Amino acid sequence: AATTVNGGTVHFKGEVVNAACAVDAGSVDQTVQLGQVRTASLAQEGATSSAVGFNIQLNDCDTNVASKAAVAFLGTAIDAGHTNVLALQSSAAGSATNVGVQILDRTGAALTLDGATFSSETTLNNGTNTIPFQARYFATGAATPGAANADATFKVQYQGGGGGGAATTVNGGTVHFKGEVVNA
Repeated sequence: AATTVNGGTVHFKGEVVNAACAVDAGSVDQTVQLGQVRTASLAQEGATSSAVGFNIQLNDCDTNVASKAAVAFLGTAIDAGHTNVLALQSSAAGSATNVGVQILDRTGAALTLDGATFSSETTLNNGTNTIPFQARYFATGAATPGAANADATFKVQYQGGGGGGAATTVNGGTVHFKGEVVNA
């Protein structure tokens, strides 16, 4: 049993209420727990954690509106030279330093934190779909232990409604990257 929706066709139309799929509660506001990471793996620019695959569960997809979906991500950039990488959160004086989060499409290519840098077009289907992603902590130098939390949002660029492109970039949900770094 679908077991979804409050009771009515979406009786709230403030904004761009066009999302082909309604995004599961278990995916809109997801806490991606990357766990503790060793500072060993975070010691030069380009060093990375073990990484983790997270996905976006899109319920009651319609293919008339959009036979496809992309996502984009947005957060505080760790630095100017790293507009691809999140700045953690909380204690900017007690979390880890020289490390941030990244988000990669399913191919493994690092997405940019502009909220409009779309990613790997998952051809959808009627019913239920999931776009997988990867995430991992990226060091920009000699990283340190402490805490490693961040909170992006993600967006959903639907597309594939006719003509040849036809795209709609709605919001998508919160991505609470949680985890920490330990001094090995």
